[PDB]
Amino acid sequence: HPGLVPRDKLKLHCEFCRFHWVQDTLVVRCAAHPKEHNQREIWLEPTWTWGKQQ
Amino acid sequence: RYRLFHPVHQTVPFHFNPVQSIFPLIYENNLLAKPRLSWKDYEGR
Amino acid sequence: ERYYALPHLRGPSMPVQLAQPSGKYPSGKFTQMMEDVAIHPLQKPDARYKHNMYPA
Amino acid sequence: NLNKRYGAPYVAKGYASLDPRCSLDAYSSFQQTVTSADMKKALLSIDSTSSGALVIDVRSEPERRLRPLLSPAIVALHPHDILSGAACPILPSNKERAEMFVVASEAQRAVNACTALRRWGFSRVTAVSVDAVSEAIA
Amino acid sequence: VNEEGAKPMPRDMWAIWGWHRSESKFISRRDLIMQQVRARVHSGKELVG
Amino acid sequence: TIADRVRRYTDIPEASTEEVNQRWKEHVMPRLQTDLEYNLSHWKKQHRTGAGRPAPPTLNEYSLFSVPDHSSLGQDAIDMLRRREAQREEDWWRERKGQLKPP
RNA sequence: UUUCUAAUUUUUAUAUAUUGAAGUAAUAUGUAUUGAAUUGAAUAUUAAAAAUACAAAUUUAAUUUGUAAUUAAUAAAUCU
Ligand SMILES: [Zn+2]
Repeated sequence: HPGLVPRDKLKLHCEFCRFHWVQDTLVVRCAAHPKEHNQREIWLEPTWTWGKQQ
Repeated sequence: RYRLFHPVHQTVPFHFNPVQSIFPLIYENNLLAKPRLSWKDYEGR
Repeated sequence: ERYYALPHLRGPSMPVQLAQPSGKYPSGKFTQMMEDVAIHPLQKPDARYKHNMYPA
Repeated sequence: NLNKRYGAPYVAKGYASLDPRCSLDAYSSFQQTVTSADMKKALLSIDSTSSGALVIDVRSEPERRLRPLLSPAIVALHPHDILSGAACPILPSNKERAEMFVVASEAQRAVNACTALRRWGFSRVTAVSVDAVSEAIA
Repeated sequence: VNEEGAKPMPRDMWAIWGWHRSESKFISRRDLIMQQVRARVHSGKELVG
Repeated sequence: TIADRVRRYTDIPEASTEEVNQRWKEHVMPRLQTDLEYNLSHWKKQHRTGAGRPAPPTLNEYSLFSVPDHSSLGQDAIDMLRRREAQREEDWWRERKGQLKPP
C-alpha cells in the first residue's frame, strides 16, 4: 500500500475509498480495488519503541 | 534564578561607612577629613 | 541626518477606493462553505434533495 | 514561546508609549483659542495666595529679553527641559485638575512643548498665546 | 441493602460504560450540555426510538 | 444553557404558532360554525355524490397562516449572499486586470 | 588554583483526536453543436447561450437506471 509520503497527499479515488485510523496512522481503505487504490500515511510502525524508531 | 533584579544600590551598603566615618565631624560643621588613605599605609598591629 | 517618517493623516487610514484587490481568488466562504460559516439551525440552506425537499 | 510567560502587553506592544495620540490633541488645543479670560482664570490662579506660577514660556533667551514677561514670576523653561523630562520635579501634582499654559515665540514651539507635557501625563493645556499674556500684563 | 459507598469523587475518573476509552463515563459539563442539547432537538441524522 | 441552545430550534416556531392561536381565536373563531359533526357528514355526502363541493382557499382566507418562513428566508439569504460572491469575481478579475494599467 | 569556608547557570520541560453527514426523488430546450463507427453532463475540443437550479465524475459499446446532494461537531482554555 503506497505510503503517500505526507498525510496531506491522501485522496479518495473511489466511492468506496474512505479514511481509517489504522493504529494512529490515517490511511485509506477500499473494499473495491482492495490494494489497488489503498494509501497509508507515513508514520512509525504500529509497534515501535523509543530506541528503535525514536 | 541567576538574573537577579534588585536595586544595585543595595550591593554597596553604606550602613557602616557613612560620611561620619571619613569626615568624623560633619554634624559638627567643621568638616575635618580623617580618611584611611591606603591599605599600604597600615602602620601595624 | 535625514530621518524618514510618515506624513500626517488628512483622510481615512485604510484605503477604500484605492484598495488593491485582495490577491487570493475570491471564492467566498459561502460559495464553497469550506469553514468559518455559522447558520441558524432553522435556516439551514440547500438540502434540495436531502431535507429541503420536505421543508419543515 | 513568549506571550505565554509575558503578557500580551509584550511582543504586541508598541513600546512607543510616547506620542501616538497626544501630539494630535496638542494640535487640537492649538486650534481653539486663548485670550484675556483664559488668562484671567489663570489670574485667579495667581490670585490664589498659593503662588505656583501657572503659565510658562518656552522661548529663546534673546527673545525674552526683547519682550520680558517674567513679571508674575512665571516659569522660564528651555523647551528641552520640558521635552527631556527634567522639569517634572517642578510640575503640579494634580495631573487631571491642573492646566498651566505654554507661551512660546512662534506657536509651533508652544504646541511642540505642550505635546511634551501631555506625554508626561498632563491633560488640560490650551498651549499658547505669546501676545495675550502681555495684554494680560498680570 | 442500605450500604452506600461514601465517596466524594469516583475512585476511577476514566472508567468507561461502553467498550472504548472514548466511550468514557464522566463527561465535561461543557460537553454534557452539548449532549443534552442534541438528544432534545430534531434528530435528522440518527433515528430515535 | 440547555434550554437556551434548544430554543434555537423551537421558540421561533413557537413564537409563530403562538401568534396564529391568537389570530385564530380572535378573527375566525367567532364566525365558526360549531356544528362540525353535521358539516363533515355533509361532505361525506357530497363525496357519495362525487359532484361535491371541495372548495379551494383564497389568499385572504389563507393569509391567516402567513408567517416568517425560514424555508425561504434562510435560503435566499444565502443565494443573495452568494450572488455577491459571484459578483466579486467579475469585479475582481476587472480589478486585477486593472492593476496592469500604468499609474 | 595557598588551606578552611561561603555561591546566583538544574545530563525534569507540555507530543493533535469528536464526525465509514451516504434516507427524504418520474419525466420536460437537450440525446446541444461540431469531431466522430458509436458518445446522450462523465470519448476527443469546446465552453461565459439558456430557462422552470445541480455539464470539471463513477457507470454503459451507447443511454436509462444507480452512487452523490455546497454543515453543528470550537484541542484554543499555558500549565505550574
Ligand atoms: Zn478506489
